[PDB]
Amino acid sequence: AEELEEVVMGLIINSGQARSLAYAALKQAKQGDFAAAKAMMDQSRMALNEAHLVQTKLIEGDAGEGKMKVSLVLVHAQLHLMTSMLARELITELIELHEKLKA
Amino acid sequence: AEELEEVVMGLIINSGQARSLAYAALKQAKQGDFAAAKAMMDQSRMALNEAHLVQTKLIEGDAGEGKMKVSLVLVHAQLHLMTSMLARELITELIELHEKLKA
Amino acid sequence: AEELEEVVMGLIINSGQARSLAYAALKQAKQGDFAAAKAMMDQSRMALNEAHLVQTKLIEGDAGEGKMKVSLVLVHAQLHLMTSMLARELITELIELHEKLKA
Amino acid sequence: KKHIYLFCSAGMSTSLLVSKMRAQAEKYEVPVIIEAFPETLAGEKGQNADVVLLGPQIAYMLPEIQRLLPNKPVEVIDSLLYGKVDGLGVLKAAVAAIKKAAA
Ligand SMILES: O=[P-]([O-])[O-]
Repeated sequence: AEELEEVVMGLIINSGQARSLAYAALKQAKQGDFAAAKAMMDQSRMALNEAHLVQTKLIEGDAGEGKMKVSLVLVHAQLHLMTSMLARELITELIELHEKLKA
Repeated sequence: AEELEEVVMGLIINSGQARSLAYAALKQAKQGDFAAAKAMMDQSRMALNEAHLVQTKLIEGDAGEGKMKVSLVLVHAQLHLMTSMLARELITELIELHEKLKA
Repeated sequence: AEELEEVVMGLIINSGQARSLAYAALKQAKQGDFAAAKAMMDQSRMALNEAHLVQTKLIEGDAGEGKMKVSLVLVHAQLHLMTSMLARELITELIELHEKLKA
Repeated sequence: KKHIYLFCSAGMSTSLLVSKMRAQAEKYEVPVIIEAFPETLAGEKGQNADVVLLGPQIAYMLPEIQRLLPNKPVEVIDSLLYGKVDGLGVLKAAVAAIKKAAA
């Protein structure tokens, strides 16, 4: 719907940017730049946190259209957000490994 | 619905616990405790297996409400289960890498 | 529906094969076979790319049944495709790490 | 206005209970704000609640949440009231926990 739909687009974009930053963070690690990697990870986390917060509201008040049924787009945002958050967490682990690899 | 809804909550919680155990398993690896890591992964796998089995039933008999349409929640469970299962598998690989790193 | 349903099955299978190839690619890396790993990742990517392309069409023309509502299966394909693509990308990173581990 | 915060894994299945509680609070002019959150935020969000309610699936976490929020009344939602989605009943239990807490 109007906002919900436009909001989902924002969430999808936000989730996409989050992943983008995460991969970029990893790239920094490959260059041996732990400082930049750490900074990029932090920002990515913050972006996800804000996105997750918005989704939380979208799940708490998912009612309105019907009793049992909920907004369909909720999944689209959840799918993107869940994937991005998971990827970012794993990427964080991968970056930590790069640090252990010494490089 | 009654059970399906309560069942999904259980699946979501189970999936969440599975991931929690998986991350905990990884943490054990970081401490250089391969034995505890291995044990944690095994339990995590078993938890998912049981969760997946329940979902399998929820997908085989997803009919009832309508012909083409299926239970909407099937996705809340699939999304969480798919994410958790994938996370664990990757985490398992990450743990194996820690073992190769000698530490 | 007829095609959409059969198409989703193909996408799910394709996504599954993609992951299968990806894990196999990783296995090759563990055996110290970087050449075979690289080849397997490339094929996996191509499989995903073709699958993603098909999904793109399935999202651009997701209309027809109703205004706001879209094909339910779209998620099913998206969930599998998103998970497979993400997994493969992370696996690629994992393989690169194996290369850095020298082995 | 008192803050009643409910926790579960993702914040959905409880989302339906939250919407019914809000309806009841409006019908009887109870000055409360009701929000659902995933269990991962119990420590971060709980600090601002006037009463913390745990979903029946996360009852085993009660002792941990009590130690995390030693200055807040924390309790598990009755499983029957929860399963039945009794917005009025749960609203009553929450107001009670607040009163029994202020004296
Ligand atoms: O969001 P939830 O019902 O675990």
